[PDB]
Formats: sequence, C-alpha cells, structure tokens
Amino acid sequence: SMAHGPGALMLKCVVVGDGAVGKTCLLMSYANDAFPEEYVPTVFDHYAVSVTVGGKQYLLGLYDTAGQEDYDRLRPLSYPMTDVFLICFSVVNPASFQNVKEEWVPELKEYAPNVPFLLIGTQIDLRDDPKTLARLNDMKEKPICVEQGQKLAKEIGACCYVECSALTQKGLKTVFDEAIIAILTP
Ligand SMILES: Nc1nc2c(ncn2[C@@H]2O[C@H](COP(=O)(O)OP(=O)(O)NP(=O)(O)O)[C@@H](O)[C@H]2O)c(=O)[nH]1
Ligand SMILES: [Mg+2]
Repeated sequence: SMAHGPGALMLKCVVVGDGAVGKTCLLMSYANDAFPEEYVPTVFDHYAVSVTVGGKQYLLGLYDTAGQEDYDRLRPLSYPMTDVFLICFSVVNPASFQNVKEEWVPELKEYAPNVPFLLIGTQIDLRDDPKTLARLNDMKEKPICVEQGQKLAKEIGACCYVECSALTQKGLKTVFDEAIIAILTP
C-alpha cells in the first residue's frame, strides 16, 4: 500500500422517502456524528464510512435521493447495483407513513425487485415535542407509534423496523448496523 491507504469491499445503501422526512440529515448526522448545523442540501454528496462486520472490513457507500417531484425522473439512476434500501418516513408526518405502502414500496418492487430494504421511522425526538404534538392535534392527527412501524415492516416484507433521530443521534447506529446485517445476511 504505497499508492493508497486502507481499502475494502464497497457496499451500496440508498435512502428513499418523502420530501422533508429527514433523509439528508439522517445521512449527514451519521457521517459526521453531529446534526448539520450549517447549510443542509437537498441531496448529500455520495459518501462512505468504514465498518467492521465479523472481523472483516467494508466501506458502506451512502447514496441520498430527493423525495420531491422535480427529482422523480432521475431518481432510479441511483438504484442499479444497490445492496440495501432504507425507506424513511417521519413519525410526526402520518402522510409519509401512508406513502410507504402506496409510493415507496411499489417503486422498489419495480426497479430493484429482490434487494432487501429496511423501514426507518425518523425524527423521533418530535414524538413528544409540545409544539409539534399540538400542530398535529389541530388535524386530529397524532404521531405514528412504534407498534405501527413494526407491523408495517412485516406486511411489506422489510427486514425490520428501526427508529432514529438525526438531531440527537438516538438509533442511528442501529439503522446502519442493521442495513449491513441485511446485506451480509447470505
Ligand atoms: N427535530 C428534528 N428535525 C429534523 C430531523 N431530521 C431532519 N430535521 C429537519 O427536517 C427538515 C428536512 O430535513 P431533510 O433531511 O432535508 O429531509 P429530506 O428528506 O432530505 N428532504 P428532501 O427529499 O427534499 O431532500 C429540516 O428542517 C431539518 O432540519 C430530526 O431528526 N429531528
Ligand atoms: Mg434529501
């Protein structure tokens, strides 16, 4: 190794889900072990981190994707040779939860048929924020709870349900550990 540093098998994880569920922030927060305080992009640059699985090392490549409608056309460009997807919804946006079964799961079933994926509930620090709960209880909506995520993950055939907050980093480690296990599960 005079020409280059440590190297390793590269794996590819792509993140999909609704506008404003926290995909980008989930990725920047995992990568930098801090919530992005400065300027947050629509889409985070391709980025990888080293992990140590079962005494073997791997580079987990992290691909972000926009969930709006300007970025519809070009999104499936990210999908080829993916090893695992994360389908994110925000536990304080029920509408994104209903878009799992009805928008993100069909898209994956059409383009990466036999690629495993997880179901990730995001922004769980808002689940009991006074300001948020009340904005929600204006529409007699309430936050998605843990039991609803687990149930939904089974129906759709996700490998599991994991929750996190990008803000405090709770659950983040588990999200990506489980993405790896789901891949390295021969
Ligand atoms: N409190 C809290 N806010 C969060 C969290 N994650 C993201 N946010 C906030 O949620 C908003 C959108 O975040 P973002 O990561 O851009 O979501 P996105 O899914 O990437 N959006 P897009 O599809 O358009 O790229 C921002 O105001 C951001 O600060 C979280 O875990 N907790
Ligand atoms: Mg994004």
